[PDB]
Amino acid sequence: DGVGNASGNWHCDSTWLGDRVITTSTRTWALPTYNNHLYKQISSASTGASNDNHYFGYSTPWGYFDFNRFHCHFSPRDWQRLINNNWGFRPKRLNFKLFNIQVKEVTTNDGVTTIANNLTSTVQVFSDSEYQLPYVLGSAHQGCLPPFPADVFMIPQYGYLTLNNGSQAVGRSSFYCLEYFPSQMLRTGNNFTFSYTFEEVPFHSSYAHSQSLDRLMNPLIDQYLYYLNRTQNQSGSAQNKDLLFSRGSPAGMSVQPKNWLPGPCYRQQRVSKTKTDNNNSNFTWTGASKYNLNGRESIINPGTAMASHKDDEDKFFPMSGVMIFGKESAGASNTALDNVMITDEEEIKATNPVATERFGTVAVNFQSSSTDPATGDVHAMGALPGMVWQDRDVYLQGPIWAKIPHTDGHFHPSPLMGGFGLKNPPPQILIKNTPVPANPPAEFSATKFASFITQYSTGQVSVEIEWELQKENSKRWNPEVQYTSNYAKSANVDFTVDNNGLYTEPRPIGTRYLTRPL
Amino acid sequence: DGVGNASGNWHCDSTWLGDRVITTSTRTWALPTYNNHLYKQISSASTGASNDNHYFGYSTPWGYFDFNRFHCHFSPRDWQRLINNNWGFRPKRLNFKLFNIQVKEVTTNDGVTTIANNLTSTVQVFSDSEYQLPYVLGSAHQGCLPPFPADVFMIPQYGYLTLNNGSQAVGRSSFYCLEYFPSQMLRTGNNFTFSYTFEEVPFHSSYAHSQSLDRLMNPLIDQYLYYLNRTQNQSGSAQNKDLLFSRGSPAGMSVQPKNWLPGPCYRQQRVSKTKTDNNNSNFTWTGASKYNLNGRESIINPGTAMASHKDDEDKFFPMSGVMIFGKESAGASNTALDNVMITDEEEIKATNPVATERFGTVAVNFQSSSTDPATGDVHAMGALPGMVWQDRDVYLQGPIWAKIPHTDGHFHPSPLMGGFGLKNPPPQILIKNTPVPANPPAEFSATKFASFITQYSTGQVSVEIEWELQKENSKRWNPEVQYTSNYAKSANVDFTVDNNGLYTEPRPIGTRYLTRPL
Amino acid sequence: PPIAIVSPQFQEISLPTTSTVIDGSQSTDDDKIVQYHWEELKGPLREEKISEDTAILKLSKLVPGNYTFSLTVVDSDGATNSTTANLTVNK
Amino acid sequence: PPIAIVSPQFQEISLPTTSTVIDGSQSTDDDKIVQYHWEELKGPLREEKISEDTAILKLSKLVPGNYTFSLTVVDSDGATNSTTANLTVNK
Repeated sequence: DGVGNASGNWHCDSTWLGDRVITTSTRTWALPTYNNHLYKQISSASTGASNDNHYFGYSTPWGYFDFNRFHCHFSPRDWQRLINNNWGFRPKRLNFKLFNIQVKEVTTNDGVTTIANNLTSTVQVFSDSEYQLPYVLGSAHQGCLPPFPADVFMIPQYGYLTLNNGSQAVGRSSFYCLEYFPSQMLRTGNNFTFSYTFEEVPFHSSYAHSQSLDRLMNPLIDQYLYYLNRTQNQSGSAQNKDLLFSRGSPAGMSVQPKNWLPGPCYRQQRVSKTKTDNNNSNFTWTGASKYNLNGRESIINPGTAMASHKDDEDKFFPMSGVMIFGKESAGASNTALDNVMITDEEEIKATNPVATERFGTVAVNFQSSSTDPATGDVHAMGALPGMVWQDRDVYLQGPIWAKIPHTDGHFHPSPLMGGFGLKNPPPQILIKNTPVPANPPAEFSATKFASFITQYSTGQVSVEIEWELQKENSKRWNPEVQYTSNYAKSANVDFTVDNNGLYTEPRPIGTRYLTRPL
Repeated sequence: DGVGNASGNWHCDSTWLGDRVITTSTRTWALPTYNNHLYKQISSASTGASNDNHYFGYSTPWGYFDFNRFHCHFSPRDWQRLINNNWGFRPKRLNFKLFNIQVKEVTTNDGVTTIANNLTSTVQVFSDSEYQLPYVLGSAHQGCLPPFPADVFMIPQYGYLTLNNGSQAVGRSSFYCLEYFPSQMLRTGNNFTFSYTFEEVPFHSSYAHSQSLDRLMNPLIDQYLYYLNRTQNQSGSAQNKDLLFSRGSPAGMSVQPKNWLPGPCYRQQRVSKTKTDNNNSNFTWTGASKYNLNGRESIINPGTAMASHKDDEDKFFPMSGVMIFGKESAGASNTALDNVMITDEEEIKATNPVATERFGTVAVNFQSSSTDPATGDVHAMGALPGMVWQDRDVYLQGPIWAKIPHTDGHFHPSPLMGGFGLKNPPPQILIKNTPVPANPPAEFSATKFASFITQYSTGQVSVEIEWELQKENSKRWNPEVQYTSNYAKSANVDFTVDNNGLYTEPRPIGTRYLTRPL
Repeated sequence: PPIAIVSPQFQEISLPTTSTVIDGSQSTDDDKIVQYHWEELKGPLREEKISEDTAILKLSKLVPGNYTFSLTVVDSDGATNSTTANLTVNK
Repeated sequence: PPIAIVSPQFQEISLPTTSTVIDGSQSTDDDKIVQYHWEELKGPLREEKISEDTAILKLSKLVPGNYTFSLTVVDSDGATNSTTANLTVNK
């Protein structure tokens, strides 16, 4: 209750209870004035983009909070403390608070900005808790809470895309006016609070199977089911076709009757990190996996949950099948290989296929005395009955949830970037400086306003997600593989600040370090 | 409860009850912005220091309060009132308060600083009451509360050093992000208060033993225990070896069976205050006492509690065995002898040895008819059973407590600079201006912030330590030696201000003036 | 490079007392220094050399004349720097 | 060594149907085998060679005559073993 009183305190705890962990995080924000308070439409006809890159939409002056990355809540020690002894985690409830609002206003009088504190100006905040809006969150954008808590961040701008016939607007293209929602006027003494409880989303499997899928049998006893071992008796001269069956196997494990199947597949392209073993074309977009939706092509990227490469093929990666997080000194256009972080995905080699590899070979023809048994090569495979797979790993950088789109049907709604597919996700919290106009003229005018006071806000924002942990129940004997720091005389400590204060996350940390048997 | 209301009053009492003394002190502080809000690491590789002077650490923008000197609580009259009739003192509890916060913000517009009062900006304060941080306090640094109450002081900057392989960083080097602790946002109307209760630390012995340790016998009666007086009968010609024992002693006091032992010793170097009786080398660091810890040498300084010199040898002092407090007009580099205050430590000559003297002589060989009884010279001596000693004196300038480091073992945890070794010391109170950013650009940017509003805070801070006194119980007849002011026509009054207001403490005041028998 | 510095370059030892120390332990670096290496340039013979591969010298039995030792430090990775010392030993 | 074994050594393909498979994928080892390498010794020209650096062949357009390929496997660490195959192709 201002003005000479703080409207909230700085909470940045991370408490570890028995079966639940409460990760509070508080950041300092700064909201500018976007579009100079206008609902300017955005399309592709101004730039003139490609046929698959046409869009049509609107760009509000509202701004949103997107706490939809894992490092907005977990410090790297808390992430290490989680992923080393937990077979799973899911969020229970969140608790969002927005306090200590300061509405400054800047005067650029004669080339000198004189930022002056304004006290009567307000700030509109609403949480779209009924989902009437486009849900831009979960599209893996920037403008989150920063990783390191001592960073002032800048709030994104809420734009949205709707239906288009190219860069035109079909009569189904919805326009959303966001002052047509009840917001909350916040002076410099008020605060925005709300609470939210997640669904019963499944636990994210933070373990790696210590058994293969085609290695789920007793290596000593042989089976009681037979199979065809041989369609040609070797009588040392020529063909006989005596159809020899025999029991097995203790040793011929590749031919036994299994019981389950590996997961779906959709092949990406095998691309070497070493530049000398790649084709001299371009490539991408020529030999990439892509889909036609309304007559425009889009790369799958990263596709279904598949392993990255085979055993000891660390140089290869799927062309668009991996999360590629950028480092610092990495621009937003044509960065080299060193300044990115390709997340190697290899802990799911047991159940899931390899994204650069076929998912088996079906037969084509009918074998007879006349025609040889030709087999065809399978590349894409929809889900058969009896397939098991395991979803894509999450990361300390990567996204937490996504919105399951409200369609009539959906198959296994896990997001392809990893995370928790939520029907009712955390609602979008949208924020906007109330437009304070400059001096109007003395005679009445019909035209709206071509002059406002240039201003911006700042303040703090607390997000407090309670998670639900799944404690491991292992009877493994030998030690696990756990995420450790590199014990060496190092030049700089990883996941810390530098000589001039730049928080640099050095590597992507997954969550699959423990071993449950399959 | 501001803004037009003070959030606390100025308390600077010092009340003397029967067995306890409550010394309140309130100062005006000023907290700047350090590092421009960055966790810049600090190491030795930038400067390129010596092999024993390599370090590695971090330097936060936080600032700490260090009320860890005795004159932050005791006026020189209250110190005199304490040390003259008290055989001991220890603190019971403290009470820390932080009020009347004013957050100014400075605009250096066209070379003219225009300091403007800001009302919505906050100040983060937390007391690290669980000891997760490095405890920099007790390292005898500057930036305390000032001695004289009418002084505005500037808050230190909280940096910390961790493990290094030179100027590298081993994988045990911890990084502490200090916004990952729950702070308390304080506007211009709020106040930070907490309370603390000390342990049952022993009383600091503020007395000097009026008996020696080797003079603890009745000077009239002789003992009943014998000893060897003579290994050679004088029959006026030559050697006889008749092994003459005889009783004693009333007079041969140096040879009697004593019962206890003087304390441990570790020799420093005998250095004259008169420059003509010193070696012409340098010296120090050539003939100093130093220890190897992880392969790097460090001067002991001031070492174990030992006396400074013998009887009437005031010109000598141990090279690093004395507290050397600086006066004013004393720089932080290569100051002469006049501008410092070498604390003479001579009241513990009874129990403790002399730091420039051997602690006795052991024997080396086996005496026989063939070989003479050669004796070796003892210099360093660990604690034998039956040693008594007395800890180092405290001063009006010197430190109050220190933190006993959380190791598996420690022997007699008194700090070598004197004071109260506390397992759980008073917690570090860390303070930091909340970063208020300048105007962000209109398009969203990923990079954090290269521009903040330059600001600083000011305010008052009260520290109120309740002490527990040990009233003397003496039956001494003749008067004691007590700390008196020099009664003379003087040019300037000691422990007061000057012609232009500089509070100058003229001399270090110990606490050992009273006499308890040993 | 590996920068080394000797205690003074110039000493003055009075006879008969010949027992000095050259302290090449204030030699700096940006990393650790692996070893310190002492050598000798000038001077007559018959001296008790003690620990030439260490930091702090312990020099004894010095003929009045001109001794000249030399400290050489080695960084990791290897880099040398030879700074010398003069022993103006006079009666 | 790296021991290799070919599917039969001796095949019998009847004309006109020329589409066979030599399965050098039953070649064993005590560790993994890094690659399988096919070559050719005999036979006329004009064939569509498909994936000589793989396991299972896909042979097409075979002139009736005598072809002779050769499989070579490579262990980690490197060890070779060349076992050949004969293609008795008759009408």
